[PDB]
Amino acid sequence: ITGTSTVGVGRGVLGDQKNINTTYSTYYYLQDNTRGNGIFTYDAKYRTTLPGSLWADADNQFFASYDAPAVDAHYYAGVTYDYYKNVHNRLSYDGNNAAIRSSVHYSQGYNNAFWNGSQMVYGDGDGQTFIPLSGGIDVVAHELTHAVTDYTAGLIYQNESGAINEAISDIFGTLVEFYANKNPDWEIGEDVYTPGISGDSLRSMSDPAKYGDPDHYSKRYTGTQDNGGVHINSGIINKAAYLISQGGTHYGVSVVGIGRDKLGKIFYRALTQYLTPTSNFSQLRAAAVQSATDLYGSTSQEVASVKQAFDAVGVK
Ligand SMILES: CC(C)C[C@H](NP(=O)(O)CNC(=O)OCc1ccccc1)C(=O)NC[C@H](C)C(C)(C)C
Ligand SMILES: [Ca+2]
Ligand SMILES: [Ca+2]
Ligand SMILES: [Ca+2]
Ligand SMILES: [Ca+2]
Ligand SMILES: [Zn+2]
Repeated sequence: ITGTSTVGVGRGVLGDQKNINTTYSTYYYLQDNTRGNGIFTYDAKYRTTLPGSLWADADNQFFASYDAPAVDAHYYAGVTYDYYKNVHNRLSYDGNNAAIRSSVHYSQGYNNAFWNGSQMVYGDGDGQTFIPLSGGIDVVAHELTHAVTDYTAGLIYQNESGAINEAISDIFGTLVEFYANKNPDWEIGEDVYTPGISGDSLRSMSDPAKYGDPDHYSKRYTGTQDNGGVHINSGIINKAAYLISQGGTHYGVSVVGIGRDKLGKIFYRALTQYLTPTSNFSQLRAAAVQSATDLYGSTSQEVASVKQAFDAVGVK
């Protein structure tokens, strides 16, 4: 909408106060004009018709319980935009400052979040498996990263390419969580998963097997559930990425860690210059090796560590 840029204040899903960029024209809207061609947050009103209504508020204060998922979807989309622009010189998901749209309060008891081809969509959860999913910065960044993937490598959402697609979203979701630097970890969704159980998470990148996901290619899922295991076999790539950054010895193979920033540079370059819609895990290894070679040189520690990490997870 046309209006003037304003700054509201509210409370997110976890109860934390934050400032949000809004737009005033009769109402205060969740429309942040400070980033690209805007970040827009919508109310789906417990229904499934999208996007719903651009979020309107009478007073620019967002402290109601109903407001909390919108506050966080809006704010964490801003952090994710900043990460891509400041760290990778990428302007929004399309590289040309496309408007970023999110809807919250999608459906009833909805234990998921997704990119629908055009926008991000967040359930509220059922209060048992999830609380409103936009409360996780890693979740928000995971969702926006699906848009980045779709505009770049285009990894088809099934089988190995789909597991790479998933892992890319978990990797960058985690790197955004570290960028914001509030309780960062290598776990996925811990802030919004299972409010009655402390210390768990939906997935672990450092130890995927803790939640039943494979940490070696010999343990990959080959059935048809979950689009051929896209949220399962992502553990193999998530573990490789964790090892590249943090190091470790895994199934007897030692990896020298090179840190998160270099992990992000390598995987961003692979995603945007080498991967294709049909890339498989072996092709991801080759893309990561070539990316590290471009950035750091063929004789570099970084190249050697990429090779060690893929060896450790059984991907040649
Ligand atoms: C980070 C996490 C909290 C949320 C993430 N959502 P996502 O991966 O973005 C789901 N997306 C999806 O299924 O898209 C299908 C599609 C394809 C095309 C158009 C529209 C939709 C996820 O890991 N979901 C997995 C869920 C919870 C289980 C039950 C399988 C474990
Ligand atoms: Ca208000
Ligand atoms: Ca965390
Ligand atoms: Ca996390
Ligand atoms: Ca929990
Ligand atoms: Zn995903």
